[PDB]
Amino acid sequence: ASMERFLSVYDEVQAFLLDQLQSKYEIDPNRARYLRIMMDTTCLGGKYFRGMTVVNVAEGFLAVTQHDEATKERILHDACVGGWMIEFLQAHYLVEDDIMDGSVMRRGKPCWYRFPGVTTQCAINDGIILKSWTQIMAWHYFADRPFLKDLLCLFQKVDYATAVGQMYDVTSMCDSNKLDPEVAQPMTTDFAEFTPAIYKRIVKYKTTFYTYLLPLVMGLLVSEAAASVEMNLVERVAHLIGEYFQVQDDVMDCFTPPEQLGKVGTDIEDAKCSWLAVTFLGKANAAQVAEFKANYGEKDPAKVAVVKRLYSKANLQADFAAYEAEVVREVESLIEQLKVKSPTFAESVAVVWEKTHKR
Amino acid sequence: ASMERFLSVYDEVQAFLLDQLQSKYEIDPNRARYLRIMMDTTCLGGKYFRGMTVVNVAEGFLAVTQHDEATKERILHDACVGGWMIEFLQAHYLVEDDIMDGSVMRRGKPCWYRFPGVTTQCAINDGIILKSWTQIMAWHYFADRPFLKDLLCLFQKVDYATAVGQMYDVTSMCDSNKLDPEVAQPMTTDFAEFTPAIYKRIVKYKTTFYTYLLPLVMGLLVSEAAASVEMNLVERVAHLIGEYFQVQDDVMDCFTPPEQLGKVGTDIEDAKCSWLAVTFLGKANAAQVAEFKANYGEKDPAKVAVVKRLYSKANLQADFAAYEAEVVREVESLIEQLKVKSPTFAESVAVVWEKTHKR
Ligand SMILES: [Zn+2]
Ligand SMILES: [Zn+2]
Ligand SMILES: [Zn+2]
Ligand SMILES: [Zn+2]
Repeated sequence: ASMERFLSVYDEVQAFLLDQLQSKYEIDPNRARYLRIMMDTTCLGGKYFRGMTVVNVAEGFLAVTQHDEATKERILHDACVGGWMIEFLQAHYLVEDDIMDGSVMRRGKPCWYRFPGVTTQCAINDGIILKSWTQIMAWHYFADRPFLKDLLCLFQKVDYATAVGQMYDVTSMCDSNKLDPEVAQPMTTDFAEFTPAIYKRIVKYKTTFYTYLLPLVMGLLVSEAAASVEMNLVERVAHLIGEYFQVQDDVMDCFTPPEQLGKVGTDIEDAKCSWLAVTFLGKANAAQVAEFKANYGEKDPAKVAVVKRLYSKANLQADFAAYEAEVVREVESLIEQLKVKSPTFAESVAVVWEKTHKR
Repeated sequence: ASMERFLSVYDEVQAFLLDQLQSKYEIDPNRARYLRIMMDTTCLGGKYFRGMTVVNVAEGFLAVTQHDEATKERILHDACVGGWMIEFLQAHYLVEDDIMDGSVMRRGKPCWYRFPGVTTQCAINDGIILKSWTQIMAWHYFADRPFLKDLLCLFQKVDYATAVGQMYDVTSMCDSNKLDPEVAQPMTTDFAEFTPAIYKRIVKYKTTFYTYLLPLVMGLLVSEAAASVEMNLVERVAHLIGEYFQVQDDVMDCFTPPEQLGKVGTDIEDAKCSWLAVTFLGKANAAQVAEFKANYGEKDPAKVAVVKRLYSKANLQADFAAYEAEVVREVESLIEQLKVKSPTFAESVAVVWEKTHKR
């Protein structure tokens, strides 16, 4: 099974990385144990959606391409290693973002930096190591692969887009004209930058490149199948599915219970440019806008409750259903376009969409 | 002149990175200005020793190798770009280490995260971007170069060694047998791990790979001159010069005035495994060891003054002069060995040593 193979490769990559630290980096057993626990705590426990997408894409191509059995195993092992590069990249982001945001919980457990024997002093460097491990994996497992350069160059571009998206995300509540390293950043009072286009820019860079584009293209690269798809369609369909995925997450941060969500949602307190805030501002009357301005971006629970009450009374379920119906049309249109060059890849995209649409 | 060329390339790399953010990453002018100021503040103001080493190594080879003028300019431009990759890598380290350590000053100015309009929330991601910029430079400027893969693989290995060295450094005051993510880390009471071999391990990984090995090998790679030197000698001479460089820094942290140093030294308060602490423990009597244990790793200025008094009374200048005389013998021995295959490269190493020995 796909999952069973994916998790087995985790054991092999972990053993490789820790054994190399022993043989080449003069690590002592206690520090190797610290790093093993750090890797398990930060990389495991999620659904592995991103990593599994590489595996699923590669499985789609194996079903229709002639290969020796040893080659089928090599491609699947490459898809698992590539999937783990993305999961470790995500682990790097989550560790650093939780420190950046002062987050309390992640995957129902404390954020890594909050573990007693970790602290921010270690955790920032642990997050750096998680990303360095992605490059050590690539150079070791893909040393002789024809796709090595394309995969490293794609991974680098996606990682950079993600860091730019993090900048767009954490500065989304400030007025662009007031950004200045020398001056403490006040929260916007006009919310003029809470628009659908600005929100789409945040999401495109902060989430879509590493969550959808990267696993899909990595699946194509380990399959030596990129010159079989129209890359502009892959980009357009990744950015559409990714935006939809983030809109679902934005809704959950506010309305999904803390136990089911795994963390207490703070987008309102943090004054984030969320789908709820943008969509609310896209339909509110003057009085509702004024009430939103007087309560948004404050830690005070009474003001948070006012914002949640404005969202609930604003019937945002109607806007969400209208957005969803539109995304369904556009995603189906793009899947259809993907069938011209590759019905196999289009089917993999259909599965990725189905898995996103239902969660 | 070498410096004039190096700084001119900074302008070109900066323009390239910011223009690409505009044309490909949908950046707005205010965020591009934030990032320009972040790049200038974190990358400029130092001596550019690491970056200049790549340039100097490449200049050494140009003096003895036949090339068209356009090729000489291309090699020098490649050496400057490669030098800037190392300076930006250092900038990434300094930004994250200052956050990790809660440092106040850097290069006589506040640490980046302390700027009013930055904050840790942005600065951790700014440090990530600085390292991502090193990869964007490499893929853009060296796209068609024969040395691209060797340079990227070397850079990745050095960066990973550095992050491992940071882990060794920040955990150097804890007992290895007590490292555990679940348990808050107490400072050692026995100081059994304050040994010359353990100190050499910290320094080798945290400093020597990125400060000496990387600039020397990058100089060889942009010169297409690696298969002209014995790589085991380059590694041995980089780790010797690097260790000497770090011992000088350790002495300065304690005895160099805060104004000349640029920051208030805190190695004693931080209980760092410094050359002074290891060397002191290598010659102290039982009473002196007991006094050191009762005062080391405490923020209290009276206890700090006791440790400084123990160091001053311990005549560590004698140990330093004996260490220096030994390093002089060994570095000269390695330079001599380097002349068998390349008198040109040995001369570049002699210059690197001279520049380290005098500062
Ligand atoms: Zn965040
Ligand atoms: Zn969220
Ligand atoms: Zn440090
Ligand atoms: Zn120091």
